[PDB]
Amino acid sequence: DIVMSQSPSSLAVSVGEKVTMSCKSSQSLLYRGNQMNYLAWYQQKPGQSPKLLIYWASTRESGVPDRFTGSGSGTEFTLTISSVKAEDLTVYYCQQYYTYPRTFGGGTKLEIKRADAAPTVSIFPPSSEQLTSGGASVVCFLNNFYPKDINVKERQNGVLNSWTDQDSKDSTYSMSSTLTLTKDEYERHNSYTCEATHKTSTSPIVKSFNRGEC
Amino acid sequence: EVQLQESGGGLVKPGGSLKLSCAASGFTFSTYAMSWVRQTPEKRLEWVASISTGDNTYYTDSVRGRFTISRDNARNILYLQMSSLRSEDTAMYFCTRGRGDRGDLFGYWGQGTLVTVSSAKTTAPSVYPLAPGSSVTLGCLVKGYFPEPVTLTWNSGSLSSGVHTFPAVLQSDLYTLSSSVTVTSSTWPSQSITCNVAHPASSTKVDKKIEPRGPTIK
Repeated sequence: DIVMSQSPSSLAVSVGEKVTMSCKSSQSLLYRGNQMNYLAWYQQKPGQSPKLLIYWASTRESGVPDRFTGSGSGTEFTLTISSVKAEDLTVYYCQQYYTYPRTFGGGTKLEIKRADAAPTVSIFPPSSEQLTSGGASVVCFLNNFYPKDINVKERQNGVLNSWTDQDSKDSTYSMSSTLTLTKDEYERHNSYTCEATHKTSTSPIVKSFNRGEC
Repeated sequence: EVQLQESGGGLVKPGGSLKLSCAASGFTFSTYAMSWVRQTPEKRLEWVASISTGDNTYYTDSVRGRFTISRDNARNILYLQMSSLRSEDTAMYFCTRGRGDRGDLFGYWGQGTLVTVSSAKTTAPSVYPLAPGSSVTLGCLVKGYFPEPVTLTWNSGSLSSGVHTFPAVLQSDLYTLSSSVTVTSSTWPSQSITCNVAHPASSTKVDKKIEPRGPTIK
């Protein structure tokens, strides 16, 4: 029941820098009789299984880059990133395989922080079909921006929302908008607007329309 | 060249029972000793069971008794049988193969099959097409589908970039899930663009063609 501990919780890096990962352990994964540390590192690109990065706490798994090195021993281990690319935007984890149960850490999210980008919006009325079942829901779409720190919007009695995790390609984010409603209450008003407020957007960015039925 | 494919996940009500199936090709199957790992909704990874080159099984305490791990070298398949599911057990299930002709290290990994345990009812999804001079965008909406997951593709998957599919969102047992796609104005409706969607185990498979909203009132 060995307890793994990864720190810190979040992070922020930029392409080229160095990265230090910290696995604390509740016991020694080092066994006097083969001088071996029973420890391994993982990278799990979002939406995928993890991959075995590092094992015996130091040995690179084959096809692991050189820009990855594993060090440390016994109870306090460390993952080395020489040059952070963005193909490395993910989480990272450590496990032990000394005894059962096999144990993982709390992981560490490196949120890349590259450049403030400009959020592309797009606003979408309910469909000529959705109305026909009962219900309706405008949608607006923020796409290809940094930072993840931008909220958005006048009666707001019940919406939903959804973020992407950072694009592994352009270091962006993107947002959904489930502006759900009653069908007939959607006619009780005419003028329909979403609006953004970024870090580079003092004067916000808007997309709007009128109910195409007046 | 080492492939691990899970099978048979999905939904059970509590106290239910699921037999998962991991199907391996591309190596001497009996030579390695395999395992299973699950990933909590809170994204936290948990070891589950392991089965030695010689059928010595090994389970994490939380599942002892319920879950039985079992390998058939003949057909290169591994099973996790999961009886008496607790609400905890809702997670993503990966088999793993051994690193080498050695212990249970998680060398290789299947893609993961999901096990959702509510009591709730299997419901197929609706599809509602988002239709609206540089570049236009159009989207596809899936209001109300359970259990999770579903697969959204654009033009039977031919559409690569410009998609930003969003994580589902459960509210009141129905997952809501959007997706965005962008092409030059010169492209749509010049060339037909369809939302393709599958929901497993409702055994439904839907395609809703994106068409323009036309002016027709009365």
